[PDB]
Amino acid sequence: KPIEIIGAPFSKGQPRGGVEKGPAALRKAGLVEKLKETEYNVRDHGDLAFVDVPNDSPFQIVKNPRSVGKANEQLAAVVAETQKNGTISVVLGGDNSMAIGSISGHARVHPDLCVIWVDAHTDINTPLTTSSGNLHGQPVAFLLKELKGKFPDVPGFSWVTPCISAKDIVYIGLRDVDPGEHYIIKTLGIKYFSMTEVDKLGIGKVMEETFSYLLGRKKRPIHLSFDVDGLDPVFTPATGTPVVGGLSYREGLYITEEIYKTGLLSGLDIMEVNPTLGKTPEEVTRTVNTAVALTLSCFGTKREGNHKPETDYL
Amino acid sequence: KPIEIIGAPFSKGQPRGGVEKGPAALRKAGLVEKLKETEYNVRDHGDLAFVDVPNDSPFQIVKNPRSVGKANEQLAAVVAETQKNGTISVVLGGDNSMAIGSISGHARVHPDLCVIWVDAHTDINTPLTTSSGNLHGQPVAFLLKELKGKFPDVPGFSWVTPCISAKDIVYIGLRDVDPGEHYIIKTLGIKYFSMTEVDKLGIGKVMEETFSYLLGRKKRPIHLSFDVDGLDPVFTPATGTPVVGGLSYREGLYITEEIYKTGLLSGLDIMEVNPTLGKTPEEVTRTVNTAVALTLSCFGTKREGNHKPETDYL
Amino acid sequence: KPIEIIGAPFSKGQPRGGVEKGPAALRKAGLVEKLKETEYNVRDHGDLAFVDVPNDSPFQIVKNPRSVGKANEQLAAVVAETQKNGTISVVLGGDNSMAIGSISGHARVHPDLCVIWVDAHTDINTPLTTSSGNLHGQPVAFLLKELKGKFPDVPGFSWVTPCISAKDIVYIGLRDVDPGEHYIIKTLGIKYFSMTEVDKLGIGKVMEETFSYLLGRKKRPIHLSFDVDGLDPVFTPATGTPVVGGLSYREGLYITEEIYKTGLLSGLDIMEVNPTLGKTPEEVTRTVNTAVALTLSCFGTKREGNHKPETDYL
Ligand SMILES: [Mn+2]
Ligand SMILES: [Mn+2]
Ligand SMILES: [Mn+2]
Ligand SMILES: [Mn+2]
Ligand SMILES: [Mn+2]
Ligand SMILES: [Mn+2]
Repeated sequence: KPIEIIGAPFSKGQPRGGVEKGPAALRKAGLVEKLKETEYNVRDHGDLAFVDVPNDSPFQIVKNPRSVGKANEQLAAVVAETQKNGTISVVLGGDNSMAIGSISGHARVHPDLCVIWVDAHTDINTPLTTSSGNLHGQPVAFLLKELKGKFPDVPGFSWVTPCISAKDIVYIGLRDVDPGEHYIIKTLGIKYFSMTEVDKLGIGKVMEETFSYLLGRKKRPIHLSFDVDGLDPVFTPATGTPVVGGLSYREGLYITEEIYKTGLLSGLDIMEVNPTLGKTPEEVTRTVNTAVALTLSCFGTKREGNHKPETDYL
Repeated sequence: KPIEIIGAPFSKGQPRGGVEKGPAALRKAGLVEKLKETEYNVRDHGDLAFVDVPNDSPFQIVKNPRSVGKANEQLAAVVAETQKNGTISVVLGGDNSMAIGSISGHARVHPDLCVIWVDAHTDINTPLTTSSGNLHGQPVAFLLKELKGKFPDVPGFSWVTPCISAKDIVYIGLRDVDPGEHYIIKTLGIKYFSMTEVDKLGIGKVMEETFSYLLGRKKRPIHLSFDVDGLDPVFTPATGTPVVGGLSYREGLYITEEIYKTGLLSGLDIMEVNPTLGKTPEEVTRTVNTAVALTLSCFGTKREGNHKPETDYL
Repeated sequence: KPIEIIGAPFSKGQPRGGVEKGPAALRKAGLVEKLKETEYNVRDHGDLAFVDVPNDSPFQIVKNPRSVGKANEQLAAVVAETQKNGTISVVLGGDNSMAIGSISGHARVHPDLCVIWVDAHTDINTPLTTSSGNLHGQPVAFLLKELKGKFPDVPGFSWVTPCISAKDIVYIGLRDVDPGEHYIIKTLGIKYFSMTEVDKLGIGKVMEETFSYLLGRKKRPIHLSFDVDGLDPVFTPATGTPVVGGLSYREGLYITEEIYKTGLLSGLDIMEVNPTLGKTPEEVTRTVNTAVALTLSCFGTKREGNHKPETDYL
């Protein structure tokens, strides 16, 4: 299968500059060279150039609505184009708002896809529930078909068309949810595994259940959106919103290993890696490294070892 | 339900001064302001003033028997008074010897209560088994009805009346027990889950079993005595006796989340937080913070999120 | 049962000097004095003196073949001698190459023994698969009967005689395996539990299964070879090849506790503790300490507590 890496150096989805440096950091750490050594064909598309919208005035509380809106429409066009050529897309964030474009362009080709969202946050705040106007916490609000018409039309997002429903998305790692958000997921009935559920069942049971829930009936493509702040701050500290009590390096790799074994991975997002939020040069390498490990794991790398087929090592 | 915080700035239960600063540290971190934001009514009673007994001579090996004895009789009177007004009591330690008063005053109103003890130690050393004379490691020895008359009468504790039996107390987190103690719990048959049991069954199974064991038949009030050194030193380092291989931040929050879901929480002790034993200013904030989190969790705060009933966030 | 500690201050199995200091560090930390306080009889044999072979030229890629070969033949003679006197042997590494002699001498008395290998590596590289010539990553290649004749005869190992087969060895903790190695274990069908298997089943299930696999039919002696780098670098950092995502202090103590409960422990290796690779004096004490804890756990020490039989502590 072919792989294409698409860099999205965007940070207008939140107040913390530096996230747009994520893609460069992940390459510097050799992400693309390490993927070539797997069983997949890899091509690096490069970084999209995002045009900054002049006089992008705030729409009520939301900030940079036109800049974030345009950025995502441009990304969505690239993802669909590549998805079309029969290739698995790999999106390197900046901030989580880029999830809008990524999933949108993906669904245009595979409208029957399912989303697995690993994050410490649900990011399902609408333009009216948000205490802040940062769009990195509203990504899933622009994608749900059960939320369409539940909030005004934001300047720059007219092109967006709800592509997935509450029943097509499972959350793993939740531990810092806002009131309005916890309301939306209880109301719409979204399947989720917060940290208490992981603690209760174990990572194994969790993955065994998210699959039967999504792939139980039909076998459809999988889009994995991975917010680096889903793992515990001790593992991925260089991020804008770290929260204690997260998934461990081991649990993170287990998820991806199980997702690889399905053979259905079609889309991937490595979001929120902010190289500038490292307290020490090493806290940044730690973050960059585990993110790289999570991507290599998604494409074949196992902890038990790997060896080439038809080669007699003895 | 109403909540009342009672501060017990006492440290005579052991040689390490500084524990009496625990209550002040927990307030400074905003414990009381954060509880008001829950669904409970909160009132801060303040800190009890403990009269130091002059010429409090050692009773054989035990130290400060009259000072610790008086301190606890004074606490027991406050707890019963507040328990009486139909309020859940929240005791902020100093040292673990204050468990005596806390549980005593509690049982006077609810003689049919059960105790869940989270700690790395059993603290069931009697005045004769103790290698040290510190009374913070003898709290549960003054409360058991199966131990009454098994050790002389210590000056200052004549008012104490055994209020619970071996079958009414479950230990979770045990990993540093003395020989004499491990004997007393095997003899009296106390239900316990040491770290090996947690590792074997998982935090979920552990809680599922402590409940059926205690609440299986009758539904009685629950008294949670939480010794901060039950969590691993990496999470709660500012304590007098840290021991590697403890419960994790996640497991700690799971316990309380399950205890909240019962609706039976009637008493609470946050013991052994010693602000002065922090190697760095941050090791102390880490300890204070997780302790605060454990108390908010006990009263409704969930990791999956919380939202106010009857409010339409959409 | 009697115990005999044998020190193997050897480091020729790899490029990192300092490992030969392991045995001294573990004694300094009081390993022998703490074992005497258990229910076992302990005798300290001392450290073997290893003669350095002059002009020990490299055999193709392998380094120090004659020095490592001789060292192990000398160790195997001591282990068999002591095993013969009906005593459990305890080998204190240097490097993992000393596993050759240790297991060899052991099997000479108990040819029906089984091996439990706790390590982050399989160390089953043959003289032809190794990317490096270091023999610490080839120990298991000189012991398997299914590999005999699959690689030339290395100078210094003519005395070695394959003593165990693929079906008699279980690996726990794998997470950094070379291609050729992962090939050998898939081909020969070696039973293993890498980190993903531990994550999936839990330490309890893992131990429950390694036992039924090995002791299911016949009850045979157990040889536990423990490579300190099997535990996560946060617990045992002073080692030549640390790898993130390992077993925890708790899991490590659980394994040994279960192994003790079998009553079949006959051999023990505490390998790869390198006192000189500590970044700080404390990273070395942390390593030394957990290793000491693992050995005391192997011989009776439980986390739930221990008390002497026939003594009435009340
Ligand atoms: Mn997030
Ligand atoms: Mn997110
Ligand atoms: Mn205590
Ligand atoms: Mn304690
Ligand atoms: Mn090894
Ligand atoms: Mn190793």
